[PDB]
Amino acid sequence: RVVPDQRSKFENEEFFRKLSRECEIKYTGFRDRPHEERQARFQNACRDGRSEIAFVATGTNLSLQFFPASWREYVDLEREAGKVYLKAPMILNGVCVIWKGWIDLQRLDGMGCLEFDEERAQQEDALAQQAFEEARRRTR
Amino acid sequence: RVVPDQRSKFENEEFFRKLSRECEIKYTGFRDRPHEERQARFQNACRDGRSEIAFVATGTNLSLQFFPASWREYVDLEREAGKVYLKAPMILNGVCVIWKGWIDLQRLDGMGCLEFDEERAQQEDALAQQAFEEARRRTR
Amino acid sequence: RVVPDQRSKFENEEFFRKLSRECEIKYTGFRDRPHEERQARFQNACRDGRSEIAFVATGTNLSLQFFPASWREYVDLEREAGKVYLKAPMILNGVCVIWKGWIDLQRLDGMGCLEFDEERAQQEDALAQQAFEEARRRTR
Amino acid sequence: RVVPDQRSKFENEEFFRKLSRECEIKYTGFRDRPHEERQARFQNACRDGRSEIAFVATGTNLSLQFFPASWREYVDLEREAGKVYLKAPMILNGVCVIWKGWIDLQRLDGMGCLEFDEERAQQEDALAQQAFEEARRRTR
Amino acid sequence: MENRWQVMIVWQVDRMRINTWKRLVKHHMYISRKAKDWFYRHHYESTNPKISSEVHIPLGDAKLVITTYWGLHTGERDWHLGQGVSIEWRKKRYSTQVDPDLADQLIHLHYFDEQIKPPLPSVRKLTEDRWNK
Amino acid sequence: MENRWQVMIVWQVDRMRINTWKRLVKHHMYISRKAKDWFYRHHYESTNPKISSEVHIPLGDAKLVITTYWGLHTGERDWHLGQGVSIEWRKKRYSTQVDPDLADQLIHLHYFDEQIKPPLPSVRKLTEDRWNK
Amino acid sequence: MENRWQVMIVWQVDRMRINTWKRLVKHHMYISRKAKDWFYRHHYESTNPKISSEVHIPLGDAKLVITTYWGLHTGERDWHLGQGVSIEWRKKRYSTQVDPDLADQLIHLHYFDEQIKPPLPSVRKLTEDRWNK
Amino acid sequence: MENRWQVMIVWQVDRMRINTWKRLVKHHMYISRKAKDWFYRHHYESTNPKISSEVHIPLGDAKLVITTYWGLHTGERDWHLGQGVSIEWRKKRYSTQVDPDLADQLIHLHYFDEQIKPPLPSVRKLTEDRWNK
Amino acid sequence: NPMEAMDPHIFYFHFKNLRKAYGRNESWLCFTMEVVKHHSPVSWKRGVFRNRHAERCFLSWFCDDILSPNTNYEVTWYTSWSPCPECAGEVAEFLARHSNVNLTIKTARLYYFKDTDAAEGLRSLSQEGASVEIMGYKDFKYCWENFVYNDDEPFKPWDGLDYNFLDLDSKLQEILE
Amino acid sequence: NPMEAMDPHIFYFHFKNLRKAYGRNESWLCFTMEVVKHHSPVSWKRGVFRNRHAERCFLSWFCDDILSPNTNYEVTWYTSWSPCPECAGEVAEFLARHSNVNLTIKTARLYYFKDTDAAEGLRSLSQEGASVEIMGYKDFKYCWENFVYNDDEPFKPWDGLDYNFLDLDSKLQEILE
Amino acid sequence: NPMEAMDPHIFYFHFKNLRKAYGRNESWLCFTMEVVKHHSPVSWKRGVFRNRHAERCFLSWFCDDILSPNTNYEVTWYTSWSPCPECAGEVAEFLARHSNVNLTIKTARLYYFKDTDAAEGLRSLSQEGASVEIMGYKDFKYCWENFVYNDDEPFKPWDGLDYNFLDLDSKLQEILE
Amino acid sequence: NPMEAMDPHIFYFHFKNLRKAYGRNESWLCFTMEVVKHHSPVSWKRGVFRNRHAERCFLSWFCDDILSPNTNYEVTWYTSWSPCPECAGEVAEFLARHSNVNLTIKTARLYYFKDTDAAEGLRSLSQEGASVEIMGYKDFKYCWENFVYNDDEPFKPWDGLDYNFLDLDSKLQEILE
Ligand SMILES: [Zn+2]
Ligand SMILES: [Zn+2]
Ligand SMILES: [Zn+2]
Ligand SMILES: [Zn+2]
Repeated sequence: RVVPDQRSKFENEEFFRKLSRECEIKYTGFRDRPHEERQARFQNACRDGRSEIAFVATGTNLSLQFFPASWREYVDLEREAGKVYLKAPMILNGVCVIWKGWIDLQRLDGMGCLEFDEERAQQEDALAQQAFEEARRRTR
Repeated sequence: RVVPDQRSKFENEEFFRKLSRECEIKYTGFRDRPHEERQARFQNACRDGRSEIAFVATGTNLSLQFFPASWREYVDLEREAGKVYLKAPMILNGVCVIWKGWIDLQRLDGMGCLEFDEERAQQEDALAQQAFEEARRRTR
Repeated sequence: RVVPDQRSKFENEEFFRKLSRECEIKYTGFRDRPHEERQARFQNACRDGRSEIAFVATGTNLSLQFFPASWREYVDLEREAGKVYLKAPMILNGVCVIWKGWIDLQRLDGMGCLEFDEERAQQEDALAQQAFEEARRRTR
Repeated sequence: RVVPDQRSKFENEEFFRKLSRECEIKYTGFRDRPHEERQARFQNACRDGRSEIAFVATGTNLSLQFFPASWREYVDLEREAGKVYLKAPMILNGVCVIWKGWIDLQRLDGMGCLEFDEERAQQEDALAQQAFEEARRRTR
Repeated sequence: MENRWQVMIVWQVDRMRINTWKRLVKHHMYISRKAKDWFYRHHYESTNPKISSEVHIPLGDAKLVITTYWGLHTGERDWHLGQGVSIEWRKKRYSTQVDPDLADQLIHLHYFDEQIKPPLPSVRKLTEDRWNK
Repeated sequence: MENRWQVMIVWQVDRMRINTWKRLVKHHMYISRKAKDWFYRHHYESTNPKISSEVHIPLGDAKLVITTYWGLHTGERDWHLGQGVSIEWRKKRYSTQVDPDLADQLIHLHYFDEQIKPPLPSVRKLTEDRWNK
Repeated sequence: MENRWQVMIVWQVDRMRINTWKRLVKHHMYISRKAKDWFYRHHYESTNPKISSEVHIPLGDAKLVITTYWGLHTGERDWHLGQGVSIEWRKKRYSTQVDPDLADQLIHLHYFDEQIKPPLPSVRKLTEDRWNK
Repeated sequence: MENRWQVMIVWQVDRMRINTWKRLVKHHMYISRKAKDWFYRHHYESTNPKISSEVHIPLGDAKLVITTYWGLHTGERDWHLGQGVSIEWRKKRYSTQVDPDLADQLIHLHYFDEQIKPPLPSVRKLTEDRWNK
Repeated sequence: NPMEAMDPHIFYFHFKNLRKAYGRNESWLCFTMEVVKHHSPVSWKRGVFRNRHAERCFLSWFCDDILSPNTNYEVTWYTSWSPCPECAGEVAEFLARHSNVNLTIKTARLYYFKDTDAAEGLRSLSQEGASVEIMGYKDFKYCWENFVYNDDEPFKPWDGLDYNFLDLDSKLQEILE
Repeated sequence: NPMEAMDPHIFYFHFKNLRKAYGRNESWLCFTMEVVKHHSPVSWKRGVFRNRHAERCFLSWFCDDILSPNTNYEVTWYTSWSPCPECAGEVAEFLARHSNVNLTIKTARLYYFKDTDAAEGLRSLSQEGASVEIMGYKDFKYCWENFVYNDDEPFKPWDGLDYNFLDLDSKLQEILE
Repeated sequence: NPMEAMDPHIFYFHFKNLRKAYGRNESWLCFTMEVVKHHSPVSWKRGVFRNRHAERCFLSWFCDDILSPNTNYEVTWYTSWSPCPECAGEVAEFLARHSNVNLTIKTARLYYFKDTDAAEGLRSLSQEGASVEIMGYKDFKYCWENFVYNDDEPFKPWDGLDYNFLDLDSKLQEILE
Repeated sequence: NPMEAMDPHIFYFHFKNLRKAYGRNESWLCFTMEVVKHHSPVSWKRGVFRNRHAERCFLSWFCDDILSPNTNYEVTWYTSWSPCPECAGEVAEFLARHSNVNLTIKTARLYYFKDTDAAEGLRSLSQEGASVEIMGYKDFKYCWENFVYNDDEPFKPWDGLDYNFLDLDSKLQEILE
């Protein structure tokens, strides 16, 4: 097993626990500005390029940053009216885990959690995928 | 006129004359090796990547180099059996001119000439195309 | 003439005039301290080593500094009681001129003027004395 | 005892033995030149300045070099006719030892040995003489 | 619609521990050379405008990088003023982004095999928030 | 099939005039500074393995570059041993490649407004073949 | 009695024109090289403790020096706070000390043969007192 | 008559161990810094024309020096071609000249407190003649 | 990174508002940054930057050394050129995010490349608090006595800056309207 | 020349008052220099010097950049060692000449070379205004919160500085009497 | 660029064929390049390269300084490692184009990353004239007396190189067959 | 230390025998040093030195790198100036001691400071084997095709060197007699 046992690392590795403690997310953006104007600036920033968006984990100093690809992954308004859904994959501790979550466009207080990604988990690599388990499994 | 008068520079500008003096081209490759083996090495190099090919102008120190795009344009064998056709566009003296020519796969002695390209001559630019005629037309 | 005509430069060269405008000299030392204590510090500094003494020209930003020779010339109290005489030679604009003057040990206000020195004016040099008149006489 | 026990180091310290093994000295100068001319060059070099003279120990890679003092100690011909006596003091391993010896002006083969110097052994120092016995006596 | 959104898991940190990270790595590169093989490339060798300076550490076969961000977005706990860090190990154009609690254990595989003058540059010392705890 | 074929019109030259171009530009950069704004970036800041060294000359609004190739392919006239040059003026991601007879006239628009010690770096002096003529 | 008293005719000056002399000579040495042959030797290559920095200018056959003093003695006109200058031309261990009004005419014999960006370093501009006049 | 004759007990050596002394001390100064406080001053900071380069090693209170001579006089055993060394410890203008067999024991008091990569610079390794033994 | 002052032979080489000034790619600025820490006295910062472009080199110094929460800042630039059309595309987003900075580019010369890319680029910079002006005789001498090694010698004007003011000012109300 | 602050792994390497500290030739100081310009507000200066010896490198910065007439200065050093017996022979002559400086070496460690050359050398330094003291727990933490990159983490003492104080203080009244 | 020789404490640090040698990313080579210019006498070149990888840094020196037509070259490397799998992908194309070079990597140690990428990478290097071997006691002392500051002191072997030879040689006929 | 060659715009700046050449203090030389090791083949050395004066910088390279016993050397300088009157006082003592060097300054220009100090200084240099000459059209082109990056383009003379030869040669028989 090479894909099912780092599937089993999501069962076991507690830094995947600490990432996935079903925790809240919040857009901490223009916080010095008053509360009503920033949802416009959030909505202006979501679907155009040339900008980033932040998502704090609300308990830690962890954040998710969506840089434009000039510097799967989507930021969109078309799912529901007045609410944006977020989803993006990443390669965290060598394994392909996708992060997804929702955020209330009016409160800017939402919920997000990353689940392990199985579909392009065949699209990992052959041996240089295991190169991080020349370091993770292979400790010294 | 902005496209028809650098069309008219091919009529007039004598460095486009010197490039297009209907002149011969020749694959000067593995010249220290004997004459028969190099047409294999030419044919091996034409359709795979990871290599370049040269085309001298047979009268000058000018050459055409086809680097792979990882470092319109085609190198192919499928036009005729035992003969390769070459064509590639470029932007020479600010204007879009395409270079094309044939080369005998057995002799490695051929003929090539660049003609002015009119199709993507709408795909030039708006004002920064003229930025070279902030230097060519605008001399100082 | 080589010694009598720079003897004649003291007659003529007006920077030797400006140096020798029979002008007053003054020990500007510990001026922020009150007036009575500094004549002790002047008298303590005059005959020991490891220190310098200043003599302003009282009209200009010119001063005379007596560094110790570890860094003719004398600083002494033995001439008169309660008064110090000063004399020292130098080589100013290439020529040997000696500076001498008196200073009141109680007022710290005196008088000094440099006169041209004739005795060791035979001890000048032969041709590298004239090397400054490869620049003074020889202008270009 | 501070002077008599490094007097006693000449009795005991075997690097003073190895220096003073009553050994021969030789002027190794212009050795590629023939044997007769170099005694002239030796005699020309002895009493003028601007030059050095060497004295090998004839058994070791030790030599004595008489640099001019612009870069007690004497090099002279006036002791005997056709023979030069040599004597110079130094401070070797912190202590004042004087080196003296004779050399045949015709053979350039002689004899020299350093004896401990007692006269200016009062002219050593007070405590910074012992600063090398903050290293020699004081090992660590 | 528009482009995609390249993610990097950026640990937001303070202003001050960044400027003690830039003083320990610059200590352990030039004047002390305990771990001297860390190519600290400068500002304008990057294409992302929110990058301060990468710390390319060649770790045997391939390079781990530690990059510094500035002026992202203001944080939640009244000091996280837009400056963060995202550690990333790439293997010949295959990129992953790693645990800080394992990354200092991953420098440990090469540096070093052993009140300290000075302490070794550990990224876990960097990324601990002085406000939540 | 396979990838495309990015062309650059490379003037093949000798071994020697390259190593008098690298000595005149390095003369007119550091010790003499007649035209000091020419950023000669070094070897491994490139992605194309057949690049020796670009000469980025910022010419007012945008940069002209002059790059040096090595080990391409052997030439026709018994000295062109795989080392060439392709002058290229780019304008904010819009690339063109220019006449050598006009490029020295194009440095002339900025450098310089006036047996010489030394002669100015002119690319026309570079690219003239000593074998065909 | 005691030692002798080596004199140098020291023109006392301000604090500020010293720190525009140290910025014009350092301009005309490194980044502009109009007169680049001026060996500005630093602090602890001297034996006199009241020396800031000599400016050894080799003027053809032999060197003119211009040295800077600090903390001598306080002056008469309420700014001369112990910092002065004594220009001195030596010729193979034969020392003379020269007029400032002639010294700038003596650099003029070698530098230079010709709103200026920047003005040339002239010692007459240095040694003029801003308080007596 | 003439001047006096300042002696220094100069151990004459070869050409080659000098140019492995100049490569071990330059190793243990710059790129490795086991004993980095050794101020190797260069050629023309000296008054004696037969001096190559002093090695000023400040040893606690005062400096030990190790200087290198060139072109003195030819030696006895067919390689000593005028290049030698005279180790000398000075204490605030009080000079002594020391045993090589004790000098390496005298660096040992400060350097260092502990097939070696590389061996430490020991002057006893320098001054042993490869021809008499 | 913040250079403290500048010698006057480059002050005249860069901060003169004429038509000789087209022949280089370098830019300069002088800031005057006044912190207001709440329940604490007002301190000051001051200095000059040069060349990475210059007015971004302010922000990499700004967001990495001096910055602190619960503050209010009165930044006051003094720039030779305008900010560059890409530079406006990376400074205007800063004070969008930070509303405690009252940044004020009272610059000296406008920008030679007169095109559409700088027209709204200076406009989009301006709706956030960036009071763009042109510095004048009140401010050139303020740059003289606070940023220039001026010999403690009074300010030397060039006669014509008062009417290099208005025809360069008129190219701001041309783009701001 | 004035270095602003210092990382704490050299603060402990130099400013600890123990018997491990004999193995180098380098010295450090921290000044706190308070200008009093008459009819003008009180400004401040602050910084650290290192190695030309260090406490003369103060004076070459002092007499060349900051100094100005009609002022009064309260210089307050904080030195690892004492000033060196030659260094006292070139700093004591300074405040002899300038009487507006109330210099105060409240140093940390005394000097290892216990000889006559430093006995009156620290005494001859002292009759001019140089109030030599030993810095203590009021001043080590003052050096901590004003000169050290201290993480904005509170001061770490080493237990024994209070009784490394007195037996090092007693070597001052030994030489001052 | 061609370093002439090397001190023996890095000769033993790099050119010893043991299992301690996995702890760095640097490589070394010693060439011995013999020109044969036709109708002209045989000259010589000799030197050492280090780190851009090292065996490409040979070729950038090779194709830019020394090279000349109508010649024949006998290049003889002496490498610590093998050439790297990417390095073989950029040196084997060189002597494909130039047939006058009889290059010969008689290296010392094989390559730690035992994978498919280096198996045919050393094979595809080899069908052009690159006679890959392993250097031995005839060649380690030849590297000693031509590239090492060897004190003019005779060669010091480490006992075990003769049987570090064969089991490292056997990993060449494993990949060449 | 031995620079290999030189670009021709400093060849004309230094090695032209005219009256424009008084305006610097720098000197150049080109050596051509032929070793003769006994019972061994004749090798060669060649290079250019510049500035410590230049013709002593030869000797510090000479006596420290190349020199070896039981040899014979044919050194052949090619100097812009003559050796300086102090330089003759430190090179003539060298080949006094070493009799296996047939040094030969066939220089180009004489020395501007025409005084007694250089008259016998070039004479006292000459009784040891130092065959002082003036280089001519046989030797300027020999310096051209062995020391100059000459484009592999033939030698460019300046017309007048043949009669700058004789009146500069006549200042050697003036001092040698
Ligand atoms: Zn800009
Ligand atoms: Zn000190
Ligand atoms: Zn490699
Ligand atoms: Zn000379």
